[PDB]
Amino acid sequence: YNLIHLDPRTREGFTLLHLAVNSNTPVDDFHTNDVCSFPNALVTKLLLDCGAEVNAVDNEGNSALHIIVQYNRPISDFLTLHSIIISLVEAGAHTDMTNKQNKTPLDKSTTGVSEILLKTQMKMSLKCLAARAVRANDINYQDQIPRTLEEFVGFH
Amino acid sequence: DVFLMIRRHKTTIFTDAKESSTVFELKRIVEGILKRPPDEQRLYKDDQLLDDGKTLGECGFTSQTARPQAPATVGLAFRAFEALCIEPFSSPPELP
Amino acid sequence: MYVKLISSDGHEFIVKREHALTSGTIKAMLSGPGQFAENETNEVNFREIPSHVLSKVCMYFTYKVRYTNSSTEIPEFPIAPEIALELLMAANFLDC
Amino acid sequence: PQEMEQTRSAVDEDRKMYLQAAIVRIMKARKVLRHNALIQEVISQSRARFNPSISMIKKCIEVLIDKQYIERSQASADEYSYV
Amino acid sequence: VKKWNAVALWAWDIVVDNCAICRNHIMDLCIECQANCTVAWGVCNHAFHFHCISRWLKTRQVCPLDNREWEFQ
Ligand SMILES: [Zn+2]
Ligand SMILES: [Zn+2]
Ligand SMILES: [Zn+2]
Repeated sequence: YNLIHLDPRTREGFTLLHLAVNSNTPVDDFHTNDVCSFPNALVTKLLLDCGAEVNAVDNEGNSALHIIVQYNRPISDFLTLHSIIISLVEAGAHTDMTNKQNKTPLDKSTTGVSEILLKTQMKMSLKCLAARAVRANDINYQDQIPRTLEEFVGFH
Repeated sequence: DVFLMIRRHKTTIFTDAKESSTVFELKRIVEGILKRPPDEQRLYKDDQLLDDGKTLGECGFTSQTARPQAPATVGLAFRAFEALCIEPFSSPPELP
Repeated sequence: MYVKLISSDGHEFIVKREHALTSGTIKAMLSGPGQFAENETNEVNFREIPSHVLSKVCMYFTYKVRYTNSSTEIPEFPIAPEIALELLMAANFLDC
Repeated sequence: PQEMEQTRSAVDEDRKMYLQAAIVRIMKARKVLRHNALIQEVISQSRARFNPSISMIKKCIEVLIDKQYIERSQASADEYSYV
Repeated sequence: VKKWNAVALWAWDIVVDNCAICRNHIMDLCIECQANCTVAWGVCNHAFHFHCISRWLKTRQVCPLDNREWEFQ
């Protein structure tokens, strides 16, 4: 918890939750390969219980949910992949937010299994649909909406 | 699972029913939730009368036509039958 | 069982109570003082939102109740560009 | 007994997959083995389970080479190599 | 009805269940891979282990269940 409250970030904006989610996180060639395998659902669940910023994005804009859907091994460790998508959504990660390239994690799922899991765990809301329609039609939303909703249009 | 947006001047009622059913129970439920005599229900689809015994699936809307995302309007002018005076929704402002 | 939603521009909308309790703000409005326990009207007066956005949020209520959990066949919500940026603030107010 | 023999044959089926998985693991740890050397090693590695009959292992051997998981060498039938 | 108790055989919602090469499930490892992987799907809704698919395409360009030319995803 003390380390999370500093919000540590790598070169490419990766928070401590993103690296525990990303499969590209390096593992040392020594005995750490036998234990520390990423993504790990226990690490993500412990970090979310300790108060990790689940909606935090990197420099590219990908959230914690944007990297877990990009996992290229959906069935080999499906027990890990299922137990981490549920944890992120239950923590409060948006299932509709977009990165700087304006890509939904459904669009960046690149996998039938991850898309199925996410769509099962999506909680549909009118605010997300309206914000997606606003962003799709490129409507001028500056100074016409509450300031607490400008960010909402920003990532949706 | 047909979905209807019953209109009467300004009042609007959203109702769920089945494809193959009569409008008898539809008139009865709108009577129950409107607190009006049950003899003034004259349902109108696209400003025309319809039979009170014919199924509503053949009346002009179905599952592919009437949806929860976009229900079909059904005027419900009451006998004082009054003329159809369905007030349209307010137009959105002219976007730049 | 049925609640009433009144827009700023005189329009009245009636939807099922379970359909309208999916938004937190309407649930808060129905709770507290002035429940008006007639079990048929429970009328809430929205003094700000226009009629078209209220119609769209009622359609959203029905749409979400129908598709709260289903198969992959989830049809998209038909949001017009003109009704957006006014339904977004409406959903913010309603906490939909 | 109509369904008891099904569980007496399901164990026979799972015997074949466990025998085939045993030969792949044993041979590729050495990359080459004789016929008698592999047969004794298959039995010794499956003592905490069924006692495998000699006819079943050689039946799993001839299936395995046909599946191109292992290959019989060019010397004789008493020389097996991985592939 | 008064009272009813049943049993449910819950399984994961993946459409494909087992690799029909090694007669093994897809959740665990293949026979080539156990001794010490990724899953390869097909255009004809045929999903197997990566090592099993590699060996099968090394044998012939025919899908393991039907006479169809194997393709990647
Ligand atoms: Zn493998
Ligand atoms: Zn396999
Ligand atoms: Zn195939």
